[PDB]
Amino acid sequence: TNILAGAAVIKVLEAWGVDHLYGIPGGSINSIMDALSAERDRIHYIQVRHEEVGAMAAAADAKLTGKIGVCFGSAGPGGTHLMNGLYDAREDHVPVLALIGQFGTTGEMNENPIYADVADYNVTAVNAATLPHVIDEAIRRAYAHQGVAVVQIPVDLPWQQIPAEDWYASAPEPDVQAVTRLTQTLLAAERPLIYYGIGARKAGKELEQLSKTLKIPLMSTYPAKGIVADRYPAYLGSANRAAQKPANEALAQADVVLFVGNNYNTRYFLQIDIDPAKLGKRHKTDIAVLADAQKTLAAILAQVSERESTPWWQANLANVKNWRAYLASLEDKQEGPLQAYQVLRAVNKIAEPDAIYSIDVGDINLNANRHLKLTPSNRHITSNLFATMGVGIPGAIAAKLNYPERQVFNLAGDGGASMTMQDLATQVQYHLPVINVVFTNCQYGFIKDEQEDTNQNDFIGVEFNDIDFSKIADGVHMQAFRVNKIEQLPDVFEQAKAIAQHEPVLIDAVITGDRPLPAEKLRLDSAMSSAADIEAFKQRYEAQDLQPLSTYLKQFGLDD
Amino acid sequence: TNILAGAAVIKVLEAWGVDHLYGIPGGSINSIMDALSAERDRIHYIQVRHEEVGAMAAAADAKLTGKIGVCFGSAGPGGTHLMNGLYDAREDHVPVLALIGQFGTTGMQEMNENPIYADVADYNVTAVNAATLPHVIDEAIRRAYAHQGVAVVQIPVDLPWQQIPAEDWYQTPLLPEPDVQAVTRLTQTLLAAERPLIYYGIGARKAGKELEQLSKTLKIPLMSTYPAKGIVADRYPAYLGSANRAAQKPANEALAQADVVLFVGNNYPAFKNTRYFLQIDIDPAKLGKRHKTDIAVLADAQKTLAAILAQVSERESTPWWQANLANVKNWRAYLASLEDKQEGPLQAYQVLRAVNKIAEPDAIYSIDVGDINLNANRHLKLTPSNRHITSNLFATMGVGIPGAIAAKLNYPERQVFNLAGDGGASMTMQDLATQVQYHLPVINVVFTNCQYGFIKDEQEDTNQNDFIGVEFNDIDFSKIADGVHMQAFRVNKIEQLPDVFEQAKAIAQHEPVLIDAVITGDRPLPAEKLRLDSAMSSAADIEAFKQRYEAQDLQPLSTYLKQFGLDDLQHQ
Amino acid sequence: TNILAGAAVIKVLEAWGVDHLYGIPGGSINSIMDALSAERDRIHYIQVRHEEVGAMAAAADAKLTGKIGVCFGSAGPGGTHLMNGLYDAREDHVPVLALIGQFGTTGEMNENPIYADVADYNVTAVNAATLPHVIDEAIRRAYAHQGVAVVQIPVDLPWQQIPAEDWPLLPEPDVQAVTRLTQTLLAAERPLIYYGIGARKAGKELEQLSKTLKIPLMSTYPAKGIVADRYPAYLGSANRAAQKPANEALAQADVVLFVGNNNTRYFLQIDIDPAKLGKRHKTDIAVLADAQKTLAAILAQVSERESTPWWQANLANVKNWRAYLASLEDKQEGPLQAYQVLRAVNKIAEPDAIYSIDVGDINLNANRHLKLTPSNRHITSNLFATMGVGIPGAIAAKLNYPERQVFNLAGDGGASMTMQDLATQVQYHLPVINVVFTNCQYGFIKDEQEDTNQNDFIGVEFNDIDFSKIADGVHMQAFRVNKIEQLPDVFEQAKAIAQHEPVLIDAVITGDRPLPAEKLRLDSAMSSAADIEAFKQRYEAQDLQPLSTYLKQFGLDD
Ligand SMILES: Cc1ncc(C[n+]2csc(CCOP(=O)(O)OP(=O)(O)O)c2C)c(N)n1
Ligand SMILES: Cc1ncc(C[n+]2csc(CCOP(=O)(O)OP(=O)(O)O)c2C)c(N)n1
Ligand SMILES: Cc1ncc(C[n+]2csc(CCOP(=O)(O)OP(=O)(O)O)c2C)c(N)n1
Ligand SMILES: [Mg+2]
Ligand SMILES: [Mg+2]
Ligand SMILES: [Mg+2]
Ligand code: NA
Ligand code: NA
Repeated sequence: TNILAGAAVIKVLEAWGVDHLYGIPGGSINSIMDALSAERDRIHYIQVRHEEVGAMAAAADAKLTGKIGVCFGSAGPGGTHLMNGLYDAREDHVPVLALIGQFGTTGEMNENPIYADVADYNVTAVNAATLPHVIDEAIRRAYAHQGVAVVQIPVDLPWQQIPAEDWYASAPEPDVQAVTRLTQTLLAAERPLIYYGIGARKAGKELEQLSKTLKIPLMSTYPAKGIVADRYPAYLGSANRAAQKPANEALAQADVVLFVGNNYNTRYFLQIDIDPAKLGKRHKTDIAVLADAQKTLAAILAQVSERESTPWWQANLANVKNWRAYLASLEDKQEGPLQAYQVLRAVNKIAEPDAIYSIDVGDINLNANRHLKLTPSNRHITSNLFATMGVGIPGAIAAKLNYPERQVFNLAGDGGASMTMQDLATQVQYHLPVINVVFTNCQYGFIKDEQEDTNQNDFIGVEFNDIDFSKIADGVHMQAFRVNKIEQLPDVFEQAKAIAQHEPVLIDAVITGDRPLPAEKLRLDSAMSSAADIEAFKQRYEAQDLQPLSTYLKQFGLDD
Repeated sequence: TNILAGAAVIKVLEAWGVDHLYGIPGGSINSIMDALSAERDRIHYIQVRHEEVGAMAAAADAKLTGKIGVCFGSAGPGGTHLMNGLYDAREDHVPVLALIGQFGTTGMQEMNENPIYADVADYNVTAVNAATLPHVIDEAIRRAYAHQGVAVVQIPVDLPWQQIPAEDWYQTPLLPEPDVQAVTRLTQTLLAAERPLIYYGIGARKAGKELEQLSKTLKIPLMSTYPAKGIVADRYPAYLGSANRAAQKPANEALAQADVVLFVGNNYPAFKNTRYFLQIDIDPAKLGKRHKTDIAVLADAQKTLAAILAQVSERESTPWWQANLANVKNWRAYLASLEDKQEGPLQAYQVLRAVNKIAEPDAIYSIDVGDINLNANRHLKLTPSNRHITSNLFATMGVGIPGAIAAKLNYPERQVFNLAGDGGASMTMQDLATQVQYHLPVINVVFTNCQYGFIKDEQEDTNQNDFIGVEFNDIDFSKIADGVHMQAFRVNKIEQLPDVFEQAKAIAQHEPVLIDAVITGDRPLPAEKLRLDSAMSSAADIEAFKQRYEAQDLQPLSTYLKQFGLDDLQHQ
Repeated sequence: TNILAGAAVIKVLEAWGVDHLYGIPGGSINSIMDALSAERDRIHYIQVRHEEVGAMAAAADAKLTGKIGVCFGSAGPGGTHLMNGLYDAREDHVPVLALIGQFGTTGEMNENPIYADVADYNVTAVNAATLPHVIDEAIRRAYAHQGVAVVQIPVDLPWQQIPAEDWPLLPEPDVQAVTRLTQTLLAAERPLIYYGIGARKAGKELEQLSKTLKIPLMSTYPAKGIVADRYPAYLGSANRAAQKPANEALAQADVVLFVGNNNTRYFLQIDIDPAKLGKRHKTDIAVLADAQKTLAAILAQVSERESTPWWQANLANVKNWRAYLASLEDKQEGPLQAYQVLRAVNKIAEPDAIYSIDVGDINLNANRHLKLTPSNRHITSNLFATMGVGIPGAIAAKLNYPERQVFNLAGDGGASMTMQDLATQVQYHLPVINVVFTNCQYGFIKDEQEDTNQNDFIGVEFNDIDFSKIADGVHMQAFRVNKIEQLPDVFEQAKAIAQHEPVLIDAVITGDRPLPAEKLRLDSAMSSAADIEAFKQRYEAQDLQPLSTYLKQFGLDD
């Protein structure tokens, strides 16, 4: 028996469990549209307002669920609009299929070169009969390479009849010597760190147990926030840069670092990874164990005993408390000019235990990293390695489509919200009760801070005219609020919390131009800087009560 | 002696007369920003809210002035946001320079960026050395002009902050006359034709006078490509419009009837009854191109048309001439009947009449992509004093706003419109803020049908199942404008138009304004699928057609041919 | 009414005047082969032994005639073998069409990204009916961009019946600017005319203008022969096949006129392409017009000037240089060197001879020793500078000009790379005279390593390959000579074999370094006394004078 080549493509997608896909129709892709139309019962098509949002939401689908994301764009400008979302997925290593329209084989640009760089698989379908098989292979290449597969489909092909009976959709324990050699080196260290990334997703319980047992402080990569609960008193934050003070400071001091599902004064580097091509990378590393994170951590645990509090442990616990109190003093202001810190507190107050956070790119990464309180039941996404602005809105859309029953925030700077603002209309249209929080500083704040640090001449391109996002949201028929004072927060967030039981809501938070404390440029220690520099720093960042790790090392007898 | 490499880069730009440039800063491009900062008296940096608008605006600059446009974007996602503006430049064949940030040659997303631009660019290099950086920029610019396309330079951020010797760093063809025997052959074929057409594209942009003189002397009807609208004034009675699919009825119908077609600065973007193809073009690669071409002349359009003119004199009306004239009058009367409605549900047609009404004689129109191309092609009344831009060959939506920014920056003393559908306006809406920020008095008109109307009509013609992706929720663009602090109006009835457009006219003496026209889901008459030939299509289809398009009084070309004693393509 | 798509393709090629094309068949291109088979009397298919040679030969076709060269390769490995020839065509700016086989649309490497960088037009045909259109457009884009067009052809489409019946301006000179240019030129104290191949058609005028105004001539390497080499005021080329007199003169010049090209006060330039106007140094006067018309127009508004000291110093430098060159060429006995071999080539060369020249020391040596006139042609890989082009250049030369004498001058390194296609000259009866200069080195790279490297030589001295035995292998008459005295009889024999069949001479030469015109040790006011004498000894340069000697001798400073 026969079938339209288009209808078979859609069946290939359903066979792989694709629940929703994103795009904007064009004549060059209307035969795929026709097939999607017949299947609206079985697959959910989300019409976006800019195809980049579709490509970003697809990456975000795959970041959230591990399942391939699917987007499409019309020939020429529809497909090229996909680029920021497709690079995002290439660089964060998530599977995404993109379909691109193309004029019919009989019925004039060469599209294939356009996708050669971003895609791990990039083919133009030549024949209706193999069209479904090409889609099937694209999907398995995407999964195989954890990246982008691109298929360009000449528009006549999906309208051709083909046979149905012919197509298909084709849908270990660690080394016990090494584990001991690893444990021993870890045991002997004076300043041990356990430093994990998303490779340790399944291993949060073990990480926390090992940390408290052996009195060893924990730090994560930025995407690894929430794998171990933030409130855990020996969790230092992340290093590198949405960087938190305690992690940045301890790293300089450690003598042995255990890298768990990661790959970033240290004499020994210890490493656990599932992938051998990852065992060496940043500096000559001394013990590399090839194995699963959860198991190797359980194998360490099964052969160690509770040590008692060491100096290192106690200086770190003290630094963490001091940092946390600093953050709390920012959060706890009750009245006055609104700043990012209180908006994040108010977010914390309304957040449910399993909230999902879609985070844009800018000061929000730094601020969310420090103020959000996450646990293993939270999820948070962003564009990590490509770091494209604009992903807050699309990430929130995907989150809500995958998890209709969970609370979803979109946290975004105004520069980033502006880039994908139109797709606020997409939340209204598809009834996705996202809570959007726009941090309005009228600046590219992250880049102003960078220019402050490097440029000789005046600021340029980093301060701009205000956009009132509560009117933008009104424009797309979404309820919204604009606040500019701390004391407005409680009531506005309660309203948002309730509106989002049924419909999207936006809060436009007009915040000050205050720079968030920079963890790599501390001026806290009387040794390394002037008394006046320290006074200016403390004034600027309201950090009068913040102490350097210097202070706590000495309080416990350790050298700096 | 001694300058920073970044400062030398900006001096290159100034030397080539770059007045303004677009982009969004990032750490990977903060050293070029620093150098822009020092030169802010001599070059105007325009901060846009999405880098695609900067690249689209750059293409639009080059379209309007022939001067290279300049945009930039930070490493990674800033530069990739440029793609739609760059492909638009490439496909419309206008020079654009894009500068891409990259991390410094010291700490060097550690992406290889160079392969990203290999397909769009005619010149695509990573600067390796501070001292040759200015030469690289200068070569990039030369190559963009040479190829009339995109040049891309990736610039490691440490380089513009390096000192270099100031002591090291750093044209228009007048053409020969046409071959006279070849022009005579061409003139004789043209004169002998019973049904001749002159079909010109933007290659004929300097030849509007000759085109119109030749047309009236010899009683030969004119049609144009869509971009060539306005080279001859629309009001000229023998201008048939364009053929293709912003297509106008008279041009479309005449193509099928013609025995001889003269392509001038064109090369066809279908004829069947055409015995001879005549072509005048400046590029020998273009001579030929479709389905065998008969006489081909390598020369400038203006000189060649003046040569032809010099060797002919006035002919009397021909039946062909009077038939096309009558067909044009009938088409125009149909369009005016749509425009002249005074009350009722707003349609695009009355919106454009209201634009015509407030427009200055030298107004510039930035036009987006969708039903607006078809409608503005039919309703706008342009002359050689106007300019219009759109994305012609790449046909990317979103260019209305960026083009109007570029237009107002090049010509601050000229009235500038942005005509955009709601789908296209949505894609670059954030950059309404930029017209506000830079005080650019654009008149924005959004055509709100809550549809991808162009695509709906395509699904209507081809799809077996129900519409999908083509009807969507409203966005109120007057509130979007209020969001960015721009005065604005929403209108949904014909009778609201005069007063709203007059306030807009006046507001735009000082500041941007936006009008959000809520319009019906009516489908504009498809000039490519007429059902009027009381012979060629059932009596049922004809009645259905005339009713849907309010085309009760429209006659097919066949009627006017018959009136003047000429056969059709129904008689073979 | 109907035609096979493949036949239509071959008809497009014929319609465009394509006489011959090169390639190696495979199943992925067997339908185009089938169509070539049916047309053997209207288009000549040359089967090569390595596809790179077919691409390089295609490039040489276009350099010699200005008409598009055509090559093809089978899917995957046959097409990728083309690359050195496609890049040669891209960089030397000549139109070449390349057809690549591909698995059938219905019947799976993605081949299109392979050609993206080399090609100005790079398309997969998707449909039998438009195929002839695709080929025609490819040819037009190749000509338009003076570069490579690539078409991938699914092997099923050429076997499909399709309807048979559905298949530049030079600017002239702005006469104020020509007067302006003439003036700065005339005002000049140490003027030079520096031309490249853009002055192809203007050799007469360049020479008249030089004799009239007493201005010395310089060329780019590829412009050698545009003005007879005998002309006593031709200084040679500057850069790196460079000859001493041009090298020295340029450093002393105050005005330089650049004609069809791309201490100095003014840069004058004539060129046909606006993008070229100012491309090297900073220029005062730039003329956008045709090289020949412009030089004719300059000639009209000028009059016979008299001998000058700059004129006389250059003439005398040129005489000294040519006497040094002649002295190497005139050795009569002893260990053979390249100099005597080139002399021996000069002595049997006919006046309208074509030289295909490979890459290495040979470009330098032949630039100095060959005596060319406007009646000669010479081709090589100029900008890409790929080794191996000697053999395929000669094949293409003899195929375009069966009635003219054709030399292939190659080093051993470069001849090794395409040696297999000596079999192609035999097979197609193409009477090339091949001369292989055997130093058992990558001589040019050894010299560079001498200049730059701290450690010993590496990779630049290798074992001997006897090329007369190689030629004997593919059934071509050949000789090996290693002494100066052997040349006359061998070259006279070679000369006469080449009236009928290809022949090869394997000239075993010394490892002597040819004089480096950029590393001269001849100025006592500049180089050490032990240096200068060492230099002279090594290069047999005892009679050679720096230009400064001659500047002293006629009044001029530095
Ligand atoms: C598309 C894109 N352009 C530029 C950048 C470089 N960039 C990084 S952070 C940033 C500023 C973000 O500004 P905003 O969203 O307002 O956040 P803020 O720092 O002000 O909170 C920029 C422009 C990027 N990552 N993506
Ligand atoms: C970026 C992009 N995506 C898709 C297309 C295909 N396309 C052409 S017209 C059109 C619809 C335009 O709709 P709108 O702007 O609302 O104008 P309308 O036809 O409804 O007046 C689309 C989606 C395109 N050209 N560019
Ligand atoms: C395919 C290729 N590989 C390497 C080079 C670099 N190269 C330039 S000259 C040269 C030496 C050529 O040696 P040979 O043919 O023996 O000539 P010789 O200098 O010894 O006369 C080399 C290796 C090149 N141009 N092409
Ligand atoms: Mg901001
Ligand atoms: Mg619309
Ligand atoms: Mg050698
Ligand atoms: Na946008
Ligand atoms: Na070989």
